[PDB]
Amino acid sequence: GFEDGFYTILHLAEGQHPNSKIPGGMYASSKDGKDVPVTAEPLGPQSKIRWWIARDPQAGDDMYTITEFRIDNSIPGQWSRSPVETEVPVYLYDRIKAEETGYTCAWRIQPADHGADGVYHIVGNVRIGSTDWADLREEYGEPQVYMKPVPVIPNVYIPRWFILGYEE
Repeated sequence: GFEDGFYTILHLAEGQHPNSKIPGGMYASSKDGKDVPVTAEPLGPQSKIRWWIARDPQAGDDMYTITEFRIDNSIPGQWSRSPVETEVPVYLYDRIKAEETGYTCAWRIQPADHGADGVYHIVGNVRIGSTDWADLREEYGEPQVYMKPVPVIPNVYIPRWFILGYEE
């Protein structure tokens, strides 16, 4: 499946062209740091929008971790969420914080029912009749990655992202 690597993760609104030229694309970002929700920002010389995504075999089949890039000597945080609640933020937690809170850091990264290459859903909790999908909302005047519950029925737009690796 999905290859381990160093990626950018671009939020895609319905109808948005992944390769679009109009500015404004918002990428998931670690700029707010550990212990708070993951936010988003556009391209810039001081952006923090690269993530190391790797398979985590111990978490199960097809599961991955999504870990921030750092240049210091601290343990990097990872996308983390409640394994029971929906409509909650995705937090950037290191493993000791994730263990303390009981949060899960395991994600599925599944290609959209035929959408373009690079277009994926980032899947959280799956329940009968409703699955949580990572998406972007505005909270307190700022972008925030969070878990949106959406039933998998015809015509509804399931949240997705354009995930591009380091090399073309």
